[PDB]
Amino acid sequence: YAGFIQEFQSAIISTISEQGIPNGSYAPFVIDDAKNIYIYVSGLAVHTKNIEANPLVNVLFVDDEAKTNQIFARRRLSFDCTATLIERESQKWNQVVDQFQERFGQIIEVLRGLADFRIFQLTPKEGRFVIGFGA
Amino acid sequence: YAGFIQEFQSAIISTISEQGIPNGSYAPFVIDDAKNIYIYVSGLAVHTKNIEANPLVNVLFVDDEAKTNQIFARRRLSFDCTATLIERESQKWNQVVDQFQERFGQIIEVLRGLADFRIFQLTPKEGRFVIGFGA
Repeated sequence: YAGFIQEFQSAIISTISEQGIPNGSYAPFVIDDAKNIYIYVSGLAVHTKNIEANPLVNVLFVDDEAKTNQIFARRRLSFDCTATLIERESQKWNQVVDQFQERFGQIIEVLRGLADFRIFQLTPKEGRFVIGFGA
Repeated sequence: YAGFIQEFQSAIISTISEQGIPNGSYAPFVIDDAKNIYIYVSGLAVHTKNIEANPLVNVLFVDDEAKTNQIFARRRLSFDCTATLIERESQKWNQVVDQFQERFGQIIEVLRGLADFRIFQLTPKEGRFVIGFGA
């Protein structure tokens, strides 16, 4: 399944607002040498405001529909995670953003310079991988 | 919305458990003539148990990664919804499951006959469509 994660540029992230309203969105991600997952997200996003209020996040890697012949058997991996804010421009933050820039290119140069985008580490507690039919 | 939604077999659904734990998963869907949205889901699924406890669901339609040139601009549409259970084998239930069978084929024949899958109607209360860059 780490093979599976490598197929993706982004993760689906499910979060909860201060008022208890669930949200689904997506965020580009990287995984470091120690196999930690990080997302890079806008301060304007509902997902980010949710995470700032409630650190619980479900991370889902699900096959594109184009890859899926039987819709009830969509290959997918999901983790229950806890988010932690990595302090802007710490050495760790710059190392992580460097990995984003390596994956995603010039937009990361712009964002890291001009925008207050957040790096969140998503630490997983439990995962589940479904190939074929699974509820 | 309707043109974009027509491109999808399924929706990403984000829910919350009784204990406050978010989940992201997916479910095949239909939209009827009156433009209402429905999911057909297993009684075994975390998403189903969460909906049974907490009838709030975010519904996300997000372009496949394969179709996306710039990962920070994945075309997408999402709705904040409430869920209601459509009573099994009611006229409405049979009409909706017929639509499922028209979309998805023989697997629905099997499930409708043998499995205690639920039909939830998801009524949108707020929505947002993002093409290009948006948080």
